[PDB]
Amino acid sequence: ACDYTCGSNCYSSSDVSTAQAAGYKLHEDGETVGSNSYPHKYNNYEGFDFSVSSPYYEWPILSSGDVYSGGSPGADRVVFNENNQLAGVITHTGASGNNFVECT
Ligand SMILES: Nc1nc2c(ncn2[C@@H]2O[C@H](CO)[C@@H](OP(=O)(O)O)[C@H]2O)c(=O)[nH]1
Ligand SMILES: Nc1nc2c(ncn2[C@@H]2O[C@H](CO)[C@@H](O)[C@H]2O)c(=O)[nH]1
Ligand SMILES: [Ca+2]
Repeated sequence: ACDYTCGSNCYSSSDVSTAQAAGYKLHEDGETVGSNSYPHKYNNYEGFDFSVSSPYYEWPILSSGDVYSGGSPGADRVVFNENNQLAGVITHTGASGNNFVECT
């Protein structure tokens, strides 16, 4: 079973942990990857009911299981805060335009 289902993409907790760890190390180093400069702040315009505090950062999680290294980030993302706490997993799939919905 998938711990997070983003559209048709299935992710286990281990996939999330791995993506979050990569995103958080770049955040700590003040580095970014990709033309959209990830990880970057996630404003929570959608108003998700995250149980950890802000600020939040978004980092792509890939269905190939590879860690994001530039290029297309796809639709899914892990959202972590300053304390490296996971906020949630969200995706643009099933959301209009560039909005997000949560992974279930
Ligand atoms: N919808 C949405 N995008 C946000 C917010 N915080 C930052 N952004 C960024 O705004 C850009 C336009 O939505 C997104 O790029 P993305 O296409 O690469 O995810 C995303 O990174 C947010 O809270 N909601
Ligand atoms: N795959 C995919 N990408 C999306 C979607 N909505 C926006 N995108 C953006 O389109 C580009 C290619 O995935 C990236 O910037 C994505 O963030 C979506 O629904 N599916
Ligand atoms: Ca996997």
